[PDB]
This record gives sequence, C-alpha cells and structure tokens, in this order.
Amino acid sequence: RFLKVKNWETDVVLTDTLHLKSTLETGCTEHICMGSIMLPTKDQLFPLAKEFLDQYYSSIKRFGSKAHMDRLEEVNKEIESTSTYQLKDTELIYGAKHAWRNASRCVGRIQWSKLQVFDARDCTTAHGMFNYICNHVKYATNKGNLRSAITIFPQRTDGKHDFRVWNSQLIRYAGYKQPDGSTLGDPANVQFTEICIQQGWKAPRGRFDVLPLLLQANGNDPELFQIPPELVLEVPIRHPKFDWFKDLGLKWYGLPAVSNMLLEIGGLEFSACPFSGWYMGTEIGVRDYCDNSRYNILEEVAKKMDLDMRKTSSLWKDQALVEINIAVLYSFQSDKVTIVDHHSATESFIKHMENEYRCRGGCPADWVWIVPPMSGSITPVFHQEMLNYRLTPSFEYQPDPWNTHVW
Amino acid sequence: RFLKVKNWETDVVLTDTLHLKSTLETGCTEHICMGSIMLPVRTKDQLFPLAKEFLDQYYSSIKRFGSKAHMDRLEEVNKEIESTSTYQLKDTELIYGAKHAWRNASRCVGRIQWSKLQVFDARDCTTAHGMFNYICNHVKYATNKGNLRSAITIFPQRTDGKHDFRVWNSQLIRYAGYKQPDGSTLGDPANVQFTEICIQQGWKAPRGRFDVLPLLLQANGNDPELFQIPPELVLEVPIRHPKFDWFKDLGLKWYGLPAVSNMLLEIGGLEFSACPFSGWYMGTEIGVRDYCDNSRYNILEEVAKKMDLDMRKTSSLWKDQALVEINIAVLYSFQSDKVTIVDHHSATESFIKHMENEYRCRGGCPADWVWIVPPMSGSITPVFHQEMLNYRLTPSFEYQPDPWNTHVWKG
Ligand code: HEM
Ligand code: HEM
Ligand SMILES: C[C@H](O)[C@H](O)[C@H]1CNc2nc(N)[nH]c(=O)c2N1
Ligand SMILES: C[C@H](O)[C@H](O)[C@H]1CNc2nc(N)[nH]c(=O)c2N1
Ligand SMILES: N=C(C=O)NCCC[C@H](N)C(=O)O
Ligand SMILES: N=C(C=O)NCCC[C@H](N)C(=O)O
Ligand SMILES: [Zn+2]
Repeated sequence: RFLKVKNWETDVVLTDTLHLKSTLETGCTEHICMGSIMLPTKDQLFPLAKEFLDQYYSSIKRFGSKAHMDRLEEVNKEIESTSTYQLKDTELIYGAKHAWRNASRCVGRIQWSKLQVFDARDCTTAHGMFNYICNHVKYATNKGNLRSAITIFPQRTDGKHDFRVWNSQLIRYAGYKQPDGSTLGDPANVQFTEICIQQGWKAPRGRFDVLPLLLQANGNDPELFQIPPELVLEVPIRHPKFDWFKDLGLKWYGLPAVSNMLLEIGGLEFSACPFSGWYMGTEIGVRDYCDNSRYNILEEVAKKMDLDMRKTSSLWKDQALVEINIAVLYSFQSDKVTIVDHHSATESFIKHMENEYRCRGGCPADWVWIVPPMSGSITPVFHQEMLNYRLTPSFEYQPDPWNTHVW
Repeated sequence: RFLKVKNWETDVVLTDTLHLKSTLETGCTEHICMGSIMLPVRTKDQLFPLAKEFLDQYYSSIKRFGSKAHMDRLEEVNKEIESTSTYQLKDTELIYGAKHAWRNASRCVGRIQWSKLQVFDARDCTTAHGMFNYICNHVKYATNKGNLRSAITIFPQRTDGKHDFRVWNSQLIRYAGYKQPDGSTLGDPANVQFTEICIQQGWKAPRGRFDVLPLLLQANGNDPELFQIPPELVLEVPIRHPKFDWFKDLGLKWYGLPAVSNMLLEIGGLEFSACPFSGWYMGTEIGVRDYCDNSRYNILEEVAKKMDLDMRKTSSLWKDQALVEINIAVLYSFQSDKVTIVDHHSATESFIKHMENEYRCRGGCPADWVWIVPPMSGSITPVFHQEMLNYRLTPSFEYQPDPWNTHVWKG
C-alpha cells in the first residue's frame, strides 16, 4: 500500500503514496499485465464534483473553510437543479493544469504549471471554434518561441450537442492512397483526408499538405476551414554535414497540437480541448519519419549514405536513424523553433519525478511511453522504475467522431 | 475469456486464451500497473495440486492424457509426496519442464529456440567439486568452439531449504569489479560486491579490467567453495571496429557465453535453486548495456572523444552516434571470430514470428514489453509496435535472493 520505485542506475528509491488516491482503472489485474496495450447521471456526478473541489480547495490551502463548504453547497444545488454545473475560471485553469500534471504518458510534464488556458466555453458555432483555434495556434507558435496552451470548448451536455475537432492534431499532413498502390503523404491520415475530401476539401494531392480543420459545434455536422497558411510555421529539414539531405525534400511543422482527446474535470467532460507544447525531436525523426507505416524514409536515407544495406547486422538502419534525428534537431534549432532532444527531456522528467515524489507523494508514469523510441537505455528514464495509475483531472481517449456522428 | 493484442505497424490482431491457464500473480492490480518494476519450505498441502497440474500438462503434450500411464504416474507421485513429502521427476518430465520454463520466460526475446535446449541432469551431484565438474562440461559443450548451443545444467532440488544447491555467481562467466580507494571502479561495477566476497573467501585477484571471476559453489547447504574455470574453456572476443582502427586500442573484449546462474527453476512445485542456463548473446546486451550503461563499463565518453564528435551539446546526439559504432563493433567482432551472436533486428523479427506461431498453436505467448524491446533503436524493431500480454505460467524461471544474504555460515 506504500510503494517503492528504484532507479537502477543511481540506487535512489522513492516512496509512492499518491497512488492510493487513484480512481480510474488500468486494464491490468493480478493475473495479467496490460502495460503495453495502447487503449486498455446526477448520482454519478456529485461525488466527482466533490472529489475535485476538495482537491482544489486543499491546493489553495482553504480545505474545510466556509468558501470550500459554500462552493460544494452551490455546485450541489446546481447539479440537483440543472443536472450539471459550471466551473469557475480558477477551477477550470486548475483542472487543466492538473490534467497535464496527471498525464502519465507525457515526458514533458516538468512544465505542467506554465500552461496558458484559453476559456472558449462561450463558443457556439464552428466559425467561432475556427477563430479560437487560429488564436491558439498563433499564441502558442509565438514566432518559434513556443508557449504551452490549451483551448477549452463547451462541456458535453446530453451528448447530442458535443463539440469536437475531428482532426487528430490541429496541424497534420494529408495522406492519399494511390492507383499506384503506394501512399502519398502521411499514411496515418488517409482516412481523415478522405473524410475532408468527401465533405468538400480540394486536396492539392502533394506529400506535405496541411489538412483543413473539420470542426463540429454543438452536435452539428462538422464544417471545413483552412488555417491561415501564414500561421502554420514549418521547418525545412537539412543536415549539418550531409549536403544532400535537403534534396529529400522533407519538412515538418513546429506545433504539436493534439486535438482529439477528452478533458475530464470534476466529472465534467470537455470533448474539444486541443492542447499544444513543443516537440521532442524523436517524435518527428524516429516516429513520423521512420515508422514503416508513416513516412518510412529509412531506406532512402540509407542509400544516400551508401551504407551496407545487405545485412541487418551492419546496423545501417540504426546509423540512418541517428542522422535523421540529428537533422531534425539541427533544422529546428537553426530556424529558432523550440525543440527538445530526448536526453534533455528525459533528464528533465527525472528531475520532475523527484519534485513530484517530494511534493505530492508520487508521479504516475507509463514507462512504455516515457522511454524514447531510440537510444532507450542511454536515457535515464530507462533505468527508472515507474508506477502507472490514473488520477483525475485527466486527458482521456475518445472514439473518433465519424463512427459516432449522426449526420 | 478472449484477449486481443494488435500490432500497430501491420494491424495483425491476435487472440489470447492461454492467459486463462495462468495462476501466479503479476504485481499489478486494477488500480496500479507495475509493468516496469524490476522485481515486483513447501507443504504436501500445496505440492500435490502443483504436481498434478504439471503432469496433466506433460501427459497432454505427449498425447497420453488420461492414459493408464498418466494415471499410474499421478498415483505414484501422490504416494511419493505424502510418504517422503516431496518427489522425483522422471528424466523426460525434467527435460519437458526445463524447456517449458524457457518457453514461458516472458522477458526472453530468444524463445523461438525454446525446443532446442540441451538438458544436463546433474541431480546425482553431491559436492561442490562435483558442481564444478558439471559446470565445466556445460561451458565446454555450450561454447562448442564458437558455434554456441543452448544448455541448462540442473542440480538437486530444494528439500528442507537447509540443503540448497546454489551457484553464487550471477552468470557462470563474468568479469571482476574492484572499487578503488579514490572511489573509481576497475573492471565491472556490477560485480563489485561479488568480487569482494570472492577475495574474502581466498581468491587472489589479478586486479585488471577483465578478470574472469572464480566460481563460488554451494552444495547441499554447505559453505560455498571457490574454483577457477579452466582459462582454455573461457572463449573471449577482442572488440575491434570494421572501419575505426583505433577501436581495438580501447582494450575492450567480452566473453562468448552468456550463462545466467542465479535463477530458480520451478517445475511441478519442485524448486531447482541451481539451474545455470546459456544461449548466445544479442549484440545489444554487450554493446548497449554492458559497455554503455553509466553503472557498467561506461565507455561512451572515451569512444565519442576518439570519434571527435561535438560533445558540448547533447542535441548533437554524440551519445547516440557513439552507441551505434560500439554496437557495430561488437557484432563485427563476434562474426569475425565465428562466435554466435544475433543483432537486435534479426532477433526481434524472429521473436515476432515466434509469437504469432505461439498464438496459433498454443493460444498465447506471455511477453514483457519492457524487457523484449531492445535498449537502442526501439521503434525501428517490430516488437516496439507489438502489443503484448504479460502473465505467469509454470514451469518457470524465478528470481531468488542472493545467497550471501540468506546463507547460514558453517565456518
Ligand atoms: C511542453 C512540451 C511538451 C513535451 C516536450 C511533451 C512531451 C510528450 C511526448 C514526447 C509525448 C508522447 C507523444 C507520442 O508518442 O505521440 C507526450 C504525450 C502527451 N502529452 Fe505531452 N509534452 C509537452 C506538452 C504537453 C501539454 C501542454 C499537454 C497538455 C496540456 C500534454 C499532455 C500530453 C498527453 C495527454 C500525452 C499523451 C497523448 C496520447 O496518449 O497520445 N503534453 N508528451
Ligand atoms: C538462444 C539464445 C538466446 C537469446 C538470443 C536470448 C535473448 C535474451 C535476452 C536478450 C534477454 C535479456 C537479458 C538482459 O537484459 O539481461 C533474455 C532474458 C532471458 N532469457 Fe533468453 N535468450 C536466449 C536463450 C535462453 C535460454 C537458453 C534460456 C533458459 C533456458 C533463456 C531464458 C531467459 C530468461 C529467464 C531471461 C530473463 C533474465 C532475467 O530476468 O534476468 N534464454 N534472453
Ligand atoms: C504496442 C506499444 O504499446 C505501442 O507501440 C507504443 C509503445 N510506446 C509508445 N511510446 C510513445 N511515446 N508513443 C507511442 O505511440 C508508443 N507506442
Ligand atoms: C526500471 C526498468 O524496469 C529496468 O531498467 C529494465 C528496463 N528494461 C530492461 N530490459 C532488459 N532486457 N533488461 C533489463 O535489464 C531491463 N531493465
Ligand atoms: N510534444 C507533443 C505534446 O504536445 N506531442 C504530442 C503528439 C505529437 C506526435 N507525437 C507527433 O509526432 O506529431
Ligand atoms: N542471451 C542471454 C541468455 O542466454 N542473455 C542472458 C543475460 C546476459 C546479460 N545481458 C549480459 O550482458 O551479460
Ligand atoms: Zn500492468
């Protein structure tokens, strides 16, 4: 019930007590561990509200105060009366910072308390959503000096009036199945790209087309909007040694902005809550560029490098991987767009975990996600034992809207 | 109940039923996952069910389930248990059990090989000099002049827990570590404490960077005794690089035979506390972990210096760059000397085919993702993208406490 985590590189042991406040379930049992699985009423609502306000008032050191009691009373009356309730600005901000604080798959959480929260609860139309989103994009991008931000649309009501950004991130590239048999662009977006097209978009059918936003307000049929091109900061990818790298014609965008997730605060569900920070280099250079089912460029890069691709044991794949990742980091830095390498990010996270243990009694972490997808054991997180559990406020997965939507 | 795992690279979905046969626990609950935690005297009472379950599984695998022979065997084990309180395995059940422990070892990537295992039965062994002799034969058979063969040597089972056989070494072959007076370590930091025990027991330490440790062997609960493995039996590979001629001048070498000797084999409720086993190396074990962990030989700096990488900002990825070259070197050196080794691409690919085969024929393959994914280049290996289910089947290999912590010294 009081749990230890050991760092096997440093022998440092931390005691976790925060897990006892755990609410949601993991997917695991005593008979089976599902640690590597990607996706493992009035009555219900009041406990959730109470649990949240209790932690809020504790955080501002007013636990058991008249204002604590009165707010519980007030929210309680409101749920009874309206079957839902509204968060104060202060609670919304707290809730959102803590959803990030609790994100067990996020290595960058040392930043959790510096989050700019844009309250878009007064939004009513997809055009409004579009405007909020363009402002988020421009604020967060900040001409390359990126600032963490979230934009929070109105909460779910009877679930027939859901706000949703159909896009998986605010900024992503289109994917096109070809008569050729191959895929042009990003293969992960082939389906959403068709949805756009079938909804009206005229695709330029190139390798790196920024997708349009498909925005759904108030349970309505979603609508299309192009993000002003001038707001979408992109980086051409070059290598500081290989002159030929530029000729591959690779670019990526500066702003990683997950937009398909659900923010749960005090039992309330915010189904449109796009958020952004800044990239860790591996996300682009290892995953986006090298996954076989993504841009899958390893083979082309290896050839340009003239490596021995005869035998897997020459480690040509591994050699090409390093160079691609040097090139990503170098290009972002050269253009002064915020980026972090996996060494510095993981080092930060270890420090953040120390802080959270010391200050909060723990830090839920998902080792499978936290360890970078290259050079695992030469980053300190590899050697760090982690306990994974689910705390609220949280970011949660939700089904893609096109399987739900009734048109 | 059916459980599905999906591969996110291929969309291949597999269905696991084998997890239903699992009884032992994971460390996880519905409220906490302990999947990254390294480590999360038996009555007749508990022994017969364990025996029965094992023999049911044995008799099924030989298509003799419910046969007269199956039944006579259950009766014979049962009478042996509550009469002598324990029981002896037939040679065939011992072989079957040691293979299955391997088959079931969820942190093992090399398990496509599980049915090709040479089982050496050392249960007639009685003394530490006897153990030394068995261990030498294992080393020599397994080494096979570089053409490595998987083997396990199985010493007598636990009885009262006061007469345990134990190999005090953590692997049969490993290099000494020496903590220096200035605080630096010579040799391998992982083996400092053990190297200190050896010295205390009377080993004369060469005190270099790669001194093969002596075997410290406990027979029948007796104080352990030292022995030197004949040097001619210890195959070693000097590490050089195909293109960097200064690489040899780092003075690096490693041994060819990875032979875990501190684990406990459980078969049918019986506990075999000395059961050293060996296969062959995946290159990353040496080139990533043994050479480049900060707590081990820690050669990244000296290698990157020689390569003259930009070392002032980690975002040059100088570490990653040196890491690849070192791993190239390890594989190149083993191949050149004709000593068996597998690269992490080849091994993870084979594992994936192993795993799908196991899902089809067996109903599952328990696998620990944290351990299966290699410690470099994780996501360009197919395992990274493979969902896995981790659960515990018997027969199995288990951890046990280091014997210097529990041993009652005779003097
Ligand atoms: C400040 C810079 C940040 C860094 C360097 C960072 C780092 C990361 C990385 C590397 C991932 C894994 C991405 C993947 O494999 O797809 C991740 C996941 C995540 N981060 Fe962050 N993060 C940052 C900011 C944020 C912000 C601002 C939030 C929310 C306010 C957040 C919430 C999350 C969540 C919820 C996930 C899991 C998403 C999923 O399951 O796909 N992070 N973080
Ligand atoms: C034939 C070639 C083999 C290969 C390439 C191989 C590969 C590996 C690797 C790379 C590890 C992880 C080692 C570490 O991080 O310390 C491992 C773990 C393991 N393998 Fe194998 N293996 C092989 C044979 C065997 C054999 C013969 C057995 C026993 C009969 C075995 C049982 C295990 C066990 C129990 C572990 C977990 C070790 C631990 O928890 O410390 N493997 N395997
Ligand atoms: C099957 C496995 O859970 C899946 O590949 C995970 C592994 N670790 C990951 N880690 C991160 N950060 N992001 C991912 O998408 C994944 N994919
Ligand atoms: C804390 C963490 O569980 C620990 O570092 C594990 C990670 N994965 C591993 N994987 C393998 N094969 N071997 C190991 O020693 C480890 N160490
Ligand atoms: N830095 C972050 C968090 O905000 N990334 C979130 C997901 C982005 C994805 N990993 C990608 O490579 O596009
Ligand atoms: N290939 C195997 C199993 O036979 N490895 C066992 C552990 C070897 C350890 N990783 C080492 O580097 O010494
Ligand atoms: Zn688990």
